[PDB]
This record gives sequence, structure tokens and C-alpha cells, in this order.
Amino acid sequence: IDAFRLINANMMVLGHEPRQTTSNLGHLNKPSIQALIHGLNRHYYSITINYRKNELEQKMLLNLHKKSWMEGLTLQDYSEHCKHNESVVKEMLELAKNYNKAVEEEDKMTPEQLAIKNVGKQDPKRHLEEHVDVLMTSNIVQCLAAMLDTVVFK
Amino acid sequence: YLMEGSYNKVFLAKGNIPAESYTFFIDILLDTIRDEIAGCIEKAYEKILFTEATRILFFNTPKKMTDYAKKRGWVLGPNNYYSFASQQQKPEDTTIPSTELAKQVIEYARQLEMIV
Repeated sequence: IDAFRLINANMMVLGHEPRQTTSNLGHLNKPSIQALIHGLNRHYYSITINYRKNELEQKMLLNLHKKSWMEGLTLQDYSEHCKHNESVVKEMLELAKNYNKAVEEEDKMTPEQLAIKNVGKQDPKRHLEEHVDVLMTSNIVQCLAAMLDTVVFK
Repeated sequence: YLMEGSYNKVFLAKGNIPAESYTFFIDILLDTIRDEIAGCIEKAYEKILFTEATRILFFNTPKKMTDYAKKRGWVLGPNNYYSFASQQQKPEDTTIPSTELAKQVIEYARQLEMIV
């Protein structure tokens, strides 16, 4: 935001410095170079601002912005859960074959060349540990949420 | 021989002692196998008449078959030992896995994201 207000160009004609700093509060934010290109310090000044808030507001915006209702107490497309599980593991196989491809050019050229050289083609490492996480958290939530309803509902 | 189901050979040894009397020991041994046969009637058998299980131990016809036939089942009947081979009630438990697995899955989630 950076609220401003004019300074008199008359004192700029006087060659005199206004605004007489009595507190280490002004020169805390460095000005932007574009406003420095503009009238910056010859026609206006910046003002440090902040905000006023209260828990009366903090709770009633925190507790209301992103809220599920009873959605995790569902089962999430119970045929397509295992089908999607297949639909990750199947290409995870060939991606693991690429992990059986990419390790073998170690004991070779330096790892900085094994850093610049890998900007055209995918790596199995990071792409692998992504899908392990996705399968993991995808499965365990459906498992536990599937099992609570057995107790709660009869 | 007491390890496997050698019974008759054990009751041959009972008597076939070569060393000395050993009587106080083979009478504890005469008992701790009396409750063992007295459990061995309790397996899934047919109607046993009043001769077969009557002669499996070492008795002709005392009321020791009334001691065991009134102690356990296989009750005195029309030449009859009764088979209450029920074994029915204990399966079909999801809720005890729905508590224990509710423990174990949380135990998975603890050592999965929470740094240790």
C-alpha cells in the first residue's frame, strides 16, 4: 500500500531538510527504486503503517474460511479407489525401471554434470517419491475413515 | 512318549518299570493323564458306546465312567456318549479389528509424518 503525503517543494528550494527524525521508526523500510525514480523524496514521503485486529474477528475468519463438513466421513468412489491405485502402480513400475536406469551412470562423471545434464529428461527419483506419498496418504485415509463407520454405525 | 500321542506305550511303561517302585510318581502320572483322556473324549467324535471309551483307560465298569460322564459331558445315554461339538459363536468379529486396527493405522500415521 505505502500511504504517502506531499512535501513542500518550497523547502526543497530552501535546500533544507524537513521532518526532523526524533525516533528510530522512519528509516525501517527501504523505498522502492521505481518510486525513487518518481517524486519519491523530492515531493512526498512514505508512512509506516500497520493493522488493528481482534480475536473476535480472527476466530470468525479462521474457523470459517476452509471448512469441510462431513466429507471425510465418506468413502470416496469405492470402486475407483483400488482402480486408481492400479492406475498409479502400473506406470510406477516403468518409472522404477527408469530408477533401474538412472543409478547406473554413477561411478561416472561428476554430479554437477549429473545436475546440469538432467534438465531435458525426467528423473525417476523425485517423481518416484511423489507417487509413493500420493499412494500412501491416498490409501491410509480411506482405510481409517472406512473403519470408523463400522463402529459408529451399529 | 508323553510328548507325542503315545499313550498305550506309556501305560505299558507304567508297570514296565525296571528300576524300583516309583509308585508315587506313576500315580501322579496315572492322574495327569486321567485328565488328559478326560479331555480327549471332548474332541469331535461320534456316538461312542459303553465299551470303547469305557476301556480306553483301565476300567471294566465302575462308576468312574459316571465320575467322568457326570464331570464332563458325553453323557450317559442309550449306549450313548453325547457330542456337543458346537464351535459356533466365536467368529465374525469386525469391531475388535475396528478398534485394534484403529490403533494400528494411527500408529502408522505417527511414524510416517511426525518427525522422530
